[PDB]
Amino acid sequence: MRKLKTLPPTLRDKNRYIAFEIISDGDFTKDEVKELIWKSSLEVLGETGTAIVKPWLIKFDPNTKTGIVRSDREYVEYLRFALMLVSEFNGKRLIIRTLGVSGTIKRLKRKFLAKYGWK
Amino acid sequence: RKLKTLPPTLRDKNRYIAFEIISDGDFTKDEVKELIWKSSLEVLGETGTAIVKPWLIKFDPNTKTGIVRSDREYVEYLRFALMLVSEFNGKRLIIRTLGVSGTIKRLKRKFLAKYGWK
Amino acid sequence: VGGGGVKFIEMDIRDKEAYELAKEWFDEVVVSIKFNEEVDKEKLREARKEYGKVAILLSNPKPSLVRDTVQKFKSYLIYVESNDLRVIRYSIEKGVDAIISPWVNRKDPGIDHVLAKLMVKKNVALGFSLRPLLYSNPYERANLLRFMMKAWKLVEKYKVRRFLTSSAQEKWDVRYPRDLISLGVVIGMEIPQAKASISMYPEIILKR
Amino acid sequence: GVKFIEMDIRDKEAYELAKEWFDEVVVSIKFNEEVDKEKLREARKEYGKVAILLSNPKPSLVRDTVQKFKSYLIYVESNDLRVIRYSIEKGVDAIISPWVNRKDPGIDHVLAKLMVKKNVALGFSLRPLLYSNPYERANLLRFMMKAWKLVEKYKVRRFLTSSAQEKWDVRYPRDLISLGVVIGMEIPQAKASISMYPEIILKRLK
Ligand SMILES: CCCCCCCCO[C@@H]1O[C@H](CO)[C@@H](O)[C@H](O)[C@H]1O
Ligand SMILES: CCCCCCCCO[C@@H]1O[C@H](CO)[C@@H](O)[C@H](O)[C@H]1O
Repeated sequence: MRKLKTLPPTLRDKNRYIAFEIISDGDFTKDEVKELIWKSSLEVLGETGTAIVKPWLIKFDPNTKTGIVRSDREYVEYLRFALMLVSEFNGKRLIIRTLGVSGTIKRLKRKFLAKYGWK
Repeated sequence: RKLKTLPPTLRDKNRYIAFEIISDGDFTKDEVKELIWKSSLEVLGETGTAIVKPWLIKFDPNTKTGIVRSDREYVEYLRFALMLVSEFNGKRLIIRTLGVSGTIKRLKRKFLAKYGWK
Repeated sequence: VGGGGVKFIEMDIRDKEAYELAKEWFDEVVVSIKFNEEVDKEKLREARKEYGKVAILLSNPKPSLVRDTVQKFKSYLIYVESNDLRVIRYSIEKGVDAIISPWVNRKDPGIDHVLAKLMVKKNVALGFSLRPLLYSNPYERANLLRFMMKAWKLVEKYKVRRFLTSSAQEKWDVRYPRDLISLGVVIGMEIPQAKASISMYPEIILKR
Repeated sequence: GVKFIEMDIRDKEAYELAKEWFDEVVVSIKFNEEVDKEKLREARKEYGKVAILLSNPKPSLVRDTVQKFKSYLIYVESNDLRVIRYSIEKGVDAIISPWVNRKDPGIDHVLAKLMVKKNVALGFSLRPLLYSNPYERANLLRFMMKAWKLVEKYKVRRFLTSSAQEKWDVRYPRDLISLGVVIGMEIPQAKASISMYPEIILKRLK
C-alpha cells in the first residue's frame, strides 16, 4: 500500500552503524543474531531504553560471523554495552566484539568489513 | 564498618513518591517491593533501574499506601514504570501516585497524614 | 481533584465502570461508543444521555461508513481507529475529530509528516492511548513506545492537536491524571506539554 | 601509539585472547590463605607481568604480603570494609570491585581520599555483570556509578578490566570502554582507564 513518506532532514531518525564480529565455537543464523540482540536490549536497556536506542540488525553474514547493527546516533555506547553483556545464546557461548562505528553503511563497510569480504 | 554519608555534593539527590494501591486484593510489603522492582527492570531495564534507583521506603497493608524513593531527575520514569503495572500475583491493581516531596517527613505531612501516617 | 487545580479531561473512556472511576479523577469524561458496521442512532442517543459527553468511535471503518457518519452526526465527536493508511487518510480528509493510536497493528507511527500537516489543515487531532501499552509483551511495548515517540515529534513540530488517554475498556485500565502524564513525558513531552494534552487540547476538540 | 592494558586477567586461555587485543596484560594469581612462592615465581616466567591477588584475605595475610612481596603488584578483592581500609593503608596497588557482595559501593569520600594519598587504584570489573541476574546487575551498576563519581571527584587512580576467569570473559578494549561510559565516564576518561592509568599504576614496578 501507500507507505508513509520519509521525513524532513530534522525529524528523520539520526543513525549510526556498528560493525561487529561474533567469536564462538558454534554457528549462528541471521535470525538468532536478530533475536539475541533484541533480547539483550530488552533486558539491559528495558522496553523504554530499547525504544530510545532503537537497535536494528541491518545484516549478518553467517560465514564470517560479522554483521551490521544500527542504533540511534546518540546512544551507540548503550547498544555497545548491551552487546558486550551477551555471553550465550541457544546453548552456544559467544563474545560479541565491535569492530567500528560510522555515520553510513557504505563507509562502515569500506573501513571495517571489506576485509571480511563484504563489498 | 559502615561507610560515611557522602558530602551533600556527592550524595544521591532523591525524590520521595507517596502512592496508593487500588485493588480488591491485599498486598504485603514484600509483594510491593517485588512488583516495583519487577516493573522497573522490565520497563527501564537493568541500566535504567540503576539510574532511577527505585527503592520502597515503606508500605502500609492496612491503607494500601506507601512511599517509594527515586532519583530526583527521573521521577517520571519510575511513575511510568509504576503505571504499567496492572496485576501482581493474580490480583488486578492500579497504582496511583499521591504526590512528591524531597523528604519523607514533608511527604507524609502533606499526603499520608490523612491515612494516619506518623 | 475537581476544581482547585487544572481541569483534566479524559477524551476516551469505553466502559461504564471505567467512566465511574474516571469521573472521580478527571473533571470531565468523554465516553466513546464503538461502531464497526453502522451508527446505531439509538444506543448512541441514549448513551449520550447516560454519560453526557459522548463520541462515536469507528474501528476499521469502511470509507463509506465514515462519509455517512461525518454528515448525519455533525453534532457528535467522531473518532477513528484504523491501521489502514487509506482509511486513515480519508478519515482525515473528511474532517473527523480524531485519529486514535494509528500505530496499533502497524509497523510504523501510522502517520508521517504529510498526514501530520493534513490533520492540522482538517483540524483532526491525534490520540495517544495507554491501553495498547498495558497489555503488550516486552517486544510489543518497545515497538509501541518507539512509534509513539516519533508520532509525538511530528505532532509537536506541526502543532497537531493531541491528547493522552487511557482508552479504558475496563475499570482497571484507568489511570490518575498525574500518572497518565508520565506517558507523555516518557515519549518526549515536557511535563507542561503532557498536562496540556489532557486539559487544554481536549478543550479545543470539544470547542465545537 | 596509544597502548591499551588489561590489568586483571586470571586465566591462561583468557590471557592468550587478551594478548591479541591489549598491548599489555597483567595476570592476577589468586590466593586465599598463603602466597605460594613457587606458583607465583613460575607465573612471572610464563607471563612476565603478574599480580598477587588476595581474595578476601585477613589483615595478617595483607600485611605479610605487602611486607615481603612489594616487588609484585598487589591486588585485594573483598567485601569487608575493615580489610578494604587496612589494605589501602598498607599500600596495595589496587582494590578490585569492593561493591561485589555488598549493598553499597564499598567506598566513600573518606576511603577515596585515603586511596589518593596511599596511591591505591580502584578496579572496575566487568565479570560480575556478565553472569548475574537482572536485580544484581542493576545494583552492581548503581554502585559502580557511585564509585565512579567518588573516583572522579577525588582523582583516585582507576581502571576498567574484564577480570576474566575464562577466554569467554574477555572483551575488546573499545567495548570495555562502553562500560565506563555507561557508568558515567566520558569517552576520554574511559580510554585513560585502560591506558594512561594502568601505565601510572605499573610505574612503581619500575
Ligand atoms: C537504559 C536507558 C538508557 C538511556 C540513556 C540515558 C543517558 C543518561 O545518562 C546520563 O547522561 C549524562 C550526560 O548528560 C551523564 O553525565 C550521566 O552520568 C548519565 O547517567
Ligand atoms: C530508563 C532510563 C531513562 C533515561 C532517560 C533518557 C532520556 C533521553 O531520551 C530523550 O529525552 C528527551 C527529553 O529531554 C525526549 O524529548 C526524547 O524524545 C527522548 O528520546
